Amino acid sequence: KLCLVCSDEASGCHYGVLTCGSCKVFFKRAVEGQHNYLCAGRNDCIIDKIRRKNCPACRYRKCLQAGMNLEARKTKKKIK
Ligand SMILES: [Zn+2]
Ligand SMILES: [Zn+2]
Repeated sequence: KLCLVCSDEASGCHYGVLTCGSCKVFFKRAVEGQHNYLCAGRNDCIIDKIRRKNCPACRYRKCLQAGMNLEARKTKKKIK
């Protein structure tokens, strides 16, 4: 039911894991601009619906932690 990064209701399977549409596009836009996200804190920001925008670094590390990857979407559009 819930996005694995930010805990809002999931929308589907994107880049291998169950996510909302918002984290789908964050991650898409992150790997396309290869952004230098750094965390001003101690890498322990809460990532939830209200706070996810506060620290793209910490939200980025969560997608990785939850196992998103560009490898999944490439292969899934080739299988199709
Ligand atoms: Zn999310
Ligand atoms: Zn942070």
